[PDB]
Amino acid sequence: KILRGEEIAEKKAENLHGIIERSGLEPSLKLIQIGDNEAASIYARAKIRRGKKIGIAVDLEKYDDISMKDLLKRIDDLAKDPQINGIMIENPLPKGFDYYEIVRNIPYYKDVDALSPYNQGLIALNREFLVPATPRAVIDIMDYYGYHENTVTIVNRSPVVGRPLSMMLLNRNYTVSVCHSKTKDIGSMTRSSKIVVVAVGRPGFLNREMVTPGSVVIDVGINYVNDKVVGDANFEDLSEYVEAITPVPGGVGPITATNILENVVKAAEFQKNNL
Amino acid sequence: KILRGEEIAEKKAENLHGIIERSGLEPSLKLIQIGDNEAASIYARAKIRRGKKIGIAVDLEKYDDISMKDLLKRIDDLAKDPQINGIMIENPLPKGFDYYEIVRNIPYYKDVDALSPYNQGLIALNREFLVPATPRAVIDIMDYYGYHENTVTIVNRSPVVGRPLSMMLLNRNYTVSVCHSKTKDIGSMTRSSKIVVVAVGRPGFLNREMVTPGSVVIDVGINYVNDKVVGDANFEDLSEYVEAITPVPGGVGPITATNILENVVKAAEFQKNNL
Repeated sequence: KILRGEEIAEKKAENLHGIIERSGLEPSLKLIQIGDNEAASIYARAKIRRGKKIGIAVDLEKYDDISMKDLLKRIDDLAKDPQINGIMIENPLPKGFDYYEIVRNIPYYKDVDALSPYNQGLIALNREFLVPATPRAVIDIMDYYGYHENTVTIVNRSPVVGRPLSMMLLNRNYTVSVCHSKTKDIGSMTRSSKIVVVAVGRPGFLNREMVTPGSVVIDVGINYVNDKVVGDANFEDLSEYVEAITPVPGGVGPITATNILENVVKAAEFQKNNL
Repeated sequence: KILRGEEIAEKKAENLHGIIERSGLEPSLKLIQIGDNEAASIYARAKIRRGKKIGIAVDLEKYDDISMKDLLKRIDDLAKDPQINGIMIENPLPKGFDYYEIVRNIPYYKDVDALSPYNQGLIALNREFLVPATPRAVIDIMDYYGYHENTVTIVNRSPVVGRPLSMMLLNRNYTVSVCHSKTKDIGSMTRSSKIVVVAVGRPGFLNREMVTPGSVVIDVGINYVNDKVVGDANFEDLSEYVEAITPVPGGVGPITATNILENVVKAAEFQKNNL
């Protein structure tokens, strides 16, 4: 009933270690950060920290200011270095820089954030290669707690969560509904699904009206309100009422960094097998 | 009441002509058929003919027998020729031949069928460039007959229909449910949406029990029964009940070949400017 993530991250990180030591890989991950955004920084350092434990060399390159032309050149150079298995740009970026523009210059087999068109399309086609970390984290919760072949309603249609997630849930036989700010009756869809995945960035959005007693809630929202991080679900309204709910922090959060590192291992292992 | 695609294809065909004149393109499409399949030849010849009417040069190459590794060569050969704007391989292929893996070797900006990873990924990212013909035809009829921003239930999860179509509908603000053979209660989902799209390839699948009077049925199924062709829906049974319904043949069918041609036009415009 409390869907925690850290124990799932620990298991994933153990077998990643195992997979590295086993097949001799020495995966390398480059992280590019522009600006000094504080969420990005914690996320970067978490990937360095778990990387150092798993056996993954993770390096951050911070730039106070960098031009498009320079940044594209840097990425192109990392792209060509066979010593670099994964490349990732941290978010958010400053205005004028389109993430999706930059990211398609990273070979799909190095694209560990897995948001480029090629990885997204491989998911659509049901031939997952690299898959993005939050959607992955959603399914990890479901795999590890025992939810299969259910109706799922996703509240979110962005390319980072909602869309790749619906394609990953279809690959695994779930029945899927996506709704969003243009759905006129969200409550109706969320109450009729076994699972609700919520990501609207809106504290208290998912309350008792939006779910039934059978429901399982996976809260992918991250809101910073009066000095604390909080999800999109009303945890205290819901915990006495739903079947299961991921807390925030402590739900899908702890898994994300490890899922990026999981893509780095897959990237490095495809490069070894295929060049 | 009755949602016909012929008028839509002619209006689209004229636009294609307008767009071809106004930029002096000579769009050029290659088609490849392996085998003697009846529906594939019908489809190929439709694109040739509608092509002529329109200003697009479409040329078909048949092969009684081709070696996988010469095919890859001729495809790479059509790729490097800047005089070919569009490449399409006709379905079905022989046993053992993987369509998706041949198609990866067409550059995405020539991939008029639009089922390769890169093009699927662009749909997901709401950056539509070339889109597959059937899902475009669905969105053509919805548009032409005035069904905008609705709830839609898709019964189908294949990369050729349900998957791109779910992403294209979400790009246009529809609320979207995808269900399939592992869904427990299909009718419960089909009844709760204003629009129902079916492509399960089972005659009389969709009947009164699975829709309501408010419903709009778009029938993408193509089945053979008594030699004739029939959809997935019970046309006789639904049309004094449902609000509007596509006939089969005559619904989405008539627009398909022209949607491939629209892709070739778009392919040519893109190439003109990018190279």
